[PDB]
Amino acid sequence: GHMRPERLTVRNFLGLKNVDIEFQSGITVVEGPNGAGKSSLFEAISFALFGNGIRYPNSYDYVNRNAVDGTARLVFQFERGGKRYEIIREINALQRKHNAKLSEILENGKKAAIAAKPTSVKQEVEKILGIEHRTFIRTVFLPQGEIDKLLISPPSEITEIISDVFQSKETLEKLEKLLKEKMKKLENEISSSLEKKLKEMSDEYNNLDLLRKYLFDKSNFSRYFTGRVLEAVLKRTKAYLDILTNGRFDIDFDDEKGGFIIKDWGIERPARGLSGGERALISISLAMSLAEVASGRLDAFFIDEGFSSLCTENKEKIASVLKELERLNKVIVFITCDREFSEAFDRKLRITGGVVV
Amino acid sequence: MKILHTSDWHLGVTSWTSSRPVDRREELKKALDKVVEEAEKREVDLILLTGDLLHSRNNPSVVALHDLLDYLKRMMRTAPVVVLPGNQDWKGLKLFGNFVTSISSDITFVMSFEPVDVEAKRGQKVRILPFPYPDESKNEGDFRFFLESRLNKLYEEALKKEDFAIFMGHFTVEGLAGREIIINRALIPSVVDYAALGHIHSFREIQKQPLTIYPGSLIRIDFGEEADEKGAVFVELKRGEPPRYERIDASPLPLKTLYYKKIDTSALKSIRDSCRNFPGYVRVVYEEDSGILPDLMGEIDNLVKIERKSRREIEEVLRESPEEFKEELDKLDYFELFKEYLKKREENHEKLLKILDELLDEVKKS
Ligand SMILES: Nc1ncnc2c1ncn2[C@@H]1O[C@H](COP(=O)(O)OP(=O)(O)O)[C@@H](O)[C@H]1O
Ligand SMILES: [Mg+2]
Ligand SMILES: [Mn+2]
Ligand SMILES: [Mn+2]
Repeated sequence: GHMRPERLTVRNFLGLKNVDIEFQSGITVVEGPNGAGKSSLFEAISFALFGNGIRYPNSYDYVNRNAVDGTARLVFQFERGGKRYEIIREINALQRKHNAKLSEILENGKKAAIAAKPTSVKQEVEKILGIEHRTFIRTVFLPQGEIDKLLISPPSEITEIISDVFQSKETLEKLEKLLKEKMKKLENEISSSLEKKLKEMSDEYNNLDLLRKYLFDKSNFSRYFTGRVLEAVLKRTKAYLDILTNGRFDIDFDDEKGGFIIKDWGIERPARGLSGGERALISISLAMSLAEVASGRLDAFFIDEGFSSLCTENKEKIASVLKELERLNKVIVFITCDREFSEAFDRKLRITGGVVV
Repeated sequence: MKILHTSDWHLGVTSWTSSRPVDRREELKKALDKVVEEAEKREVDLILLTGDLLHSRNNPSVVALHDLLDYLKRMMRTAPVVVLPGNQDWKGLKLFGNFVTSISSDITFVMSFEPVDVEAKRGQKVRILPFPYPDESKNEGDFRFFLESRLNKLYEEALKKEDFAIFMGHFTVEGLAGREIIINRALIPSVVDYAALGHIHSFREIQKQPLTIYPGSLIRIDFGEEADEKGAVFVELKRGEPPRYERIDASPLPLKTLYYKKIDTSALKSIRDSCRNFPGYVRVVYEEDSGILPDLMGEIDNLVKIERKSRREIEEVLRESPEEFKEELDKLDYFELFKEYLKKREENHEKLLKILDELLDEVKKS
């Protein structure tokens, strides 16, 4: 793994003024009044890592227009492979400068630059993280209003991010080109008791051709792989649906039927046809399942205001199911301003007026 | 001494809310009424209520509260009552409980581990040793540790009794059928004359020494409770003698589950004949349906719930323990999964893996 957020510090970003908070494992619910800056927090992370948020197209739109000192500063600290990283950005409205900086933290007060300039920082962060911005918001960073994005994604995108979450695509990329080089040197050595040295050198080569085959015909093991993982995920999702809906709702994956297929009492129902509440309940189970199966790979799970459309009896039902996440030393954050959903959890980060209160 | 022990009322509950709402009030008030009348008949000396008298921890009906307070008032008229709130009782009840015990000697609430001495109708001296429900919240360890200390102290305090000592607990004991602290029955100090429990809906005699009872709920709350017994308990206690008790049956509406694999014209027949003159409520669980049941449920009033038999293969994975969990996910690695793909489709060569192994050992040095 073991991607894991540590510290977030924010100044004058969107609706946030000054916030400095530390991420515990288990569940925190982030609460406060509308426009308090709850979502701003979640966006700050997205922005820290990738240099964009959900809500505006231009960096400088993110500057807190209600601060006289028109400079946003984001400091984000995470972890991955026993290593600590820290990212620093500043956005200045007047200047229209975007500054970004990535460095490792170490043996003590120690800092090892990896990138300045926001293009390089994005580059290196994807590298570090292994996943793309797109797979990040569809999996464990579920942005407000977009709870159902994965659920209604094209099968292409679905598999393309199962792979991304589960592969170690860089370990893979070094492998594929270590093979070419291993086979070419061997081919070279062949094009030049001698039959015995040749036997071994050719024996060794044809394995390598095999290993190459069952590994980069893609449409073979890759598909096989994603299927088996989706199976593990949908297995859990179906279980959660059985709890939450008395077995009324079911879900499956079929690349030819367009992706995730929902059935109500055996009957196919397009996601757009569900009640708002049902869509939420299904997206949440799916996401929650993904995060379980992705334990080890990903150590964080955020839901940004995804509980509103739930009715009182689904709210409890769903809180109850989400506590079963408390088992995985994941950092888990739910943003909500709802009493009935928050009563269920113990630890609260309250924000009002762009600060912690 | 003569005691009425009742618990787990759940005033304010309506069942199958999602599905087909049934407000249980009418049934429940009939049960309560019959239990109260019986208390008057026996002219008991003491009334013990061991929690979950209300259904909602957070948003309690004004009708529920009204009902509860009225029942408390009726009960007080016949004998002093002692109340131990449960985990589902409204958070504010304790506050009112506290307020009101400093005001009448006919009602007393206990909300800590702190023992209190009360006097029954004919002046019997009673020491109440309370064990409230244990907040969820190694750490478990320290909490069980803390909870033993509290049980130790109740024992000490039971020894200083005058006439009677009674344990009042609200929790689950070991041996039935999630994230609760389960408490072994052996931990309940034997020197008490009676151990009144609540929280569990089926009447259950936990142990004879000390006499430990859950009286159970007064209504069948959901279909798991189709067979068990519903009522309160009458208990007589005498200094010299062993304790005697007697269930007081609530006679609640029956519940019933119909099991079918295929919903054909035949199942369609049974279902109708089953619900026909049933004073109770019915659930059907099924395997295969053609859309009959949702339509059916609509038109049969006492058919309140339908439900797909959950696959065993689906039941497991949520039980499945951190032992099984780590194996499962680690069996999901891109390479250890790649194992069986090979062992399946070219079977014979596993040096290929030894080939692969060093190959991956190689790159991880770059
Ligand atoms: N560029 C900006 N500068 C200052 N405030 C902004 C900017 N863009 C949005 N806001 C405001 O910041 C506040 C916080 O929004 P938000 O975090 O989405 O609220 P919530 O706490 O409901 O999640 C809102 O009042 C919003 O209108
Ligand atoms: Mg918002
Ligand atoms: Mn209880
Ligand atoms: Mn109960």
